[PDB]
Amino acid sequence: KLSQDEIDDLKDVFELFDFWDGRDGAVDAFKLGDVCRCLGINPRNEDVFAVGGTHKMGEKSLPFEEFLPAYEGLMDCEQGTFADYMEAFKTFDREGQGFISGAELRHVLTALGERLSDEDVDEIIKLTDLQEDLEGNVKYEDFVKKVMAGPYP
Amino acid sequence: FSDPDFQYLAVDRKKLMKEAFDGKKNCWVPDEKEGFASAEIQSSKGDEITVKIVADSSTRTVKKDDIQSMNPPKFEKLEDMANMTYLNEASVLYNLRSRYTSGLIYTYSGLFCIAVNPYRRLPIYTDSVIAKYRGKRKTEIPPHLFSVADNAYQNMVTDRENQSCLITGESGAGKTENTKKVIMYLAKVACAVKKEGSLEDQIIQANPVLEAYGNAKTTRNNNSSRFGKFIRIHFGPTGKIAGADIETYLLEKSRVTYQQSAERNYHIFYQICSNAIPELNDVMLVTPDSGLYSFINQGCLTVDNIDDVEEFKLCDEAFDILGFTKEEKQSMFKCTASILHMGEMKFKQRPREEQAESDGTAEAEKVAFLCGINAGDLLKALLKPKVKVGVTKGQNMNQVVNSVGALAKSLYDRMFNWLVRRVNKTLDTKAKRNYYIGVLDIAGFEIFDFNSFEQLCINYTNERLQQFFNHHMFILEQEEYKKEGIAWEFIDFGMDLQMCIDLIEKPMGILSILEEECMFPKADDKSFQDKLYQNHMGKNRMFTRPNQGPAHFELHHYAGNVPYSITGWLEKNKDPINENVVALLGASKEPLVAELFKAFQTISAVHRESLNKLMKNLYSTHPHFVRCIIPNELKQPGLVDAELVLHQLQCNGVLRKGFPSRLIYSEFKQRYSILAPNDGKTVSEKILAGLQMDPAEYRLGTTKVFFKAGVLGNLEEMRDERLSKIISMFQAHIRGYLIRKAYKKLQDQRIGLSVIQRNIRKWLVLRNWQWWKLYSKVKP
Amino acid sequence: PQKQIQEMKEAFSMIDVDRDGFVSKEDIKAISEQLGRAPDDKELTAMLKEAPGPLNFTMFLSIFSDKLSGTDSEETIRNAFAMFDEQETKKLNIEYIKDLLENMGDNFNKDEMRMTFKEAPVEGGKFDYVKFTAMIKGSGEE
Ligand SMILES: Nc1ncnc2c1ncn2[C@@H]1O[C@H](COP(=O)(O)OP(=O)(O)OP(O)(O)=S)[C@@H](O)[C@H]1O
Ligand SMILES: *[C@H](C[C@H](O)Nc1ccc(N2C(=O)C[C@@H](*)C2=O)cc1)C(=O)O
Ligand SMILES: [Ca+2]
Ligand SMILES: [Mg+2]
Ligand SMILES: [Mg+2]
Repeated sequence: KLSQDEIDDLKDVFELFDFWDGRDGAVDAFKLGDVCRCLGINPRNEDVFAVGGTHKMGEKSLPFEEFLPAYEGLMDCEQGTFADYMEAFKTFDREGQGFISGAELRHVLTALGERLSDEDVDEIIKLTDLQEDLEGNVKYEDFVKKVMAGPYP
Repeated sequence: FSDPDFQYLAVDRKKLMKEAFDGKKNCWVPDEKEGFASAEIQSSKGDEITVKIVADSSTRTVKKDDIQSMNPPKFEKLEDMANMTYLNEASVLYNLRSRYTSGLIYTYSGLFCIAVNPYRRLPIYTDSVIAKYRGKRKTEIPPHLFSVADNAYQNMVTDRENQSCLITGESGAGKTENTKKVIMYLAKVACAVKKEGSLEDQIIQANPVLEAYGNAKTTRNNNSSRFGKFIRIHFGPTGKIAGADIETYLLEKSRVTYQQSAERNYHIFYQICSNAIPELNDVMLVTPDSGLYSFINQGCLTVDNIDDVEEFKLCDEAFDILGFTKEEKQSMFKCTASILHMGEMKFKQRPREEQAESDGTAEAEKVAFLCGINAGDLLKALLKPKVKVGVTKGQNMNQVVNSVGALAKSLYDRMFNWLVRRVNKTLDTKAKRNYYIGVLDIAGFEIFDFNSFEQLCINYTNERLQQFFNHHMFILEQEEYKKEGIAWEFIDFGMDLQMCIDLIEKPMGILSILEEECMFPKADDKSFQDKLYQNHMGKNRMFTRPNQGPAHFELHHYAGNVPYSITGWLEKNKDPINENVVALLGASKEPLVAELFKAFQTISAVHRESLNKLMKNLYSTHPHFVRCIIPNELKQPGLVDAELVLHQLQCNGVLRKGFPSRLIYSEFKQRYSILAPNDGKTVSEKILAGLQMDPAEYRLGTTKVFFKAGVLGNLEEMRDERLSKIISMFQAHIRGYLIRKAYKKLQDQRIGLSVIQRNIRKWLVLRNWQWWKLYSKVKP
Repeated sequence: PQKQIQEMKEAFSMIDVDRDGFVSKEDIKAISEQLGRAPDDKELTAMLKEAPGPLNFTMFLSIFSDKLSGTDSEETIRNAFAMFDEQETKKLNIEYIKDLLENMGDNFNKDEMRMTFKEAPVEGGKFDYVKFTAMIKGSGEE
């Protein structure tokens, strides 16, 4: 299960989300997944729905005695090892050196899987600072490392 | 070696020298024009590999999948293609194609002997060649039919067994031509040593005969074989040819009087009236036009490269040496020309009522002389048939005009029958036989728009050879089942094919019906369409089309489903000749006639056996398959019809059927590691094991690994899906990364807003405090 | 709080008409009438109880130090805004801070929303929270 100290990581963050959408003791369902991320987790989209959650802010307000039991689930679900990601990306590398063309990155991050947002990808880059060589390719291996690491190394 | 005059039957010189290849950039991509095309991948965007056409340097796009993988300039114009690192649906073309444009015309490619029609008599058949392939095995001498026999010779003599030599392909693919050359080859090698043949020229010469009687120019080609053949050559203890014997099959009898268009009735007719033998016209009462006889002047009357003249002169000489006599030879042509006039006996819709009437007599009378019997008894009993029930009858306009179209037909067939009969006699030398070699040439499956009984035959007869090859092909695995030692004794395949063969011929099958539904003049086609569906309807597995016509039931065959139409089948199953004529002719003067009509209820009853024979004879002969392919419909040499060849390939050996699939342990790495991402065989070894792989769906070997049914496919899905879920966790991880980044401010602002929001919420309360207003009121 | 006191007394002189030492209940109705909208009876009465005893000046500076307790520095206030202005414009798009109050933290209630922006130094969709804080309580003029 979870630890009191662990829940202290949930209690501190919860009262922080319910605050932005008005202190009423209830957090916006859609905002729920974006919360669960504030605890060293990276649950999948579909999954975050498998435990309530919504999209447009104005469907359901979750309280606490209910918010927690939800975390109880999105905690025994799959996280991507360095391998998995590596093996995947590889399934796009033909040459061998291990380089992925530009467009492709912004492509796979959107096209396949679950496109998320032009902005996002443009942010994930402008952020973890990934620069394309002088031809038009970036070594994904070195990229996926930065993501896994976290914004605060 | 060197380079004698091997310029065509050898992949000559060093074009193999100068110039530029990558297992990626280069590859094959679809192309509506020349089949597939060479390209250079110029960018990869996921499920849509963008490449560029190296030819016109264009830049199109093609889905990863559809792409094909190109072989290196190493295996360029390879011989036994089986060696290519890549032997896919596209790699095969680049090779064979480059070869046809070189007049190569031979590649064993694996276990076969592929050979594309050249359409230009090659010089690669001279004795120098024949001899150059004497005793030589097959892996040193350039690839060519020849050796295919020299091997089928020692793989005989030395093996004390028998060798068959089938020749597949489509129509006009060039089989009933190479079967000839295989005969000629066995001649020019193992020899035994005014009047007759040299017992070579006895066999080799026995061609223009059955050809100028069985081969006719049909839209497709110009010398199409309208009859099956299975020549067998026997060998004496001295490993020398000691015996021959031909074996023909279904003949196109309906061709005798009809040529839809651009077709010519059986060759002979067109040459008999060429005046090749002036001193013979007045022996057939024939005057040469063959544009004058309704029976052969329907379709085109002169194919472009066939000089009937020499074709006849030669056909003449053929008989002599073949072992004929003035009589026999002549008698023959006589009964031959007969048919010609036989179709010139005009008739009159007589009674202004509806009855029996002679139109002229001058013609018909002529027919009575050739054949023998008197025009009287003939034209008479021809119009007033006499065939009781242990009485006299009456024929109408049709019952007569449609009557000759039975006699003459039934004749040619009987003639052909005696013809081959005669031949197989002049070359059956009751010598000492020990083992016979043998070639079989018969166009395979065919699916015309309107399928009739004749089609059922040709297809059926062809679907029985399938179970042969398909069987003699299973063995070839149960041999690489051992090399990789796995023994898949957990396969009951091959019977599904016995769903048509069995049904089509069993004692209760269609042939069994149409063969019994005649033991009574109650040949009502409606009582037939029923009885059939009264025994084989909805029980088994066989029952819209464009430009397609009428049909009564199909048959899930192999190369497809043939919608058969039993319309007017019965009468077609035999000879509807007015017995009045038969017995009549059966007493004629000419020996040929009488013997042809001297004295097993027919033609299911001739084929249900002739085939059983052939088959139960081949399954005792180590096969040697050869596939023929037609380059172009234009029949002009040098060209290659992309989509064409490709097709002809997916029917033979491009492998397969519903056997397992094998995949090298090395390659298994890349499209399957990801299913358990947590060297060689060792790598995969665990994956499946841990994947709890239903342990009955595989057998690990030494060359590679084997799977049962379309499972690799079953796996492929576990990939396409799983692989994507990975991308998900990642993108989801990316989301779980961003939030963190903002959480600092998402919590930092928390206090920021709480500042204003509370500062003002405490400012208003002040601006609403009696005292303050009072103070501000007083701000002097 | 020093110079303010000096200005406080000034606010003590005007109120104390009769200079009866103190602000007689009547000294209020005084300047106010001679100056504004004289408060209702009770309004006045219950306006004195707000102070423990008879108001001289010390009691005047008293009841005035309470309603000024939690007065976060003008800086912390102006620096609290810029905490949203992630562009250093010393400004916020009105519809923003607007929604940033009425629906954030504590539902700025409708009423409190209006009474605020009523004088809001807004202009061109902008919103100078700088001059607004400077006005919310502080420098400017008296
Ligand atoms: N190797 C060859 N060299 C030269 N011309 C050939 C060659 N093979 C075929 N041809 C030509 O193509 C023609 C037709 O070939 P055939 O051998 O008669 O066809 P086929 O394969 O027997 O046809 P089907 O299946 O019975 S319709 C020959 O008559 C030649 O004119
Ligand atoms: C060739 C016709 C052709 O190319 N098409 C087909 C060939 C093979 C098959 N198979 C098998 O080989 C086994 C089962 C099956 O469907 C179907 C179509 C011809 O003229 O012989
Ligand atoms: Ca809330
Ligand atoms: Mg032929
Ligand atoms: Mg006073």
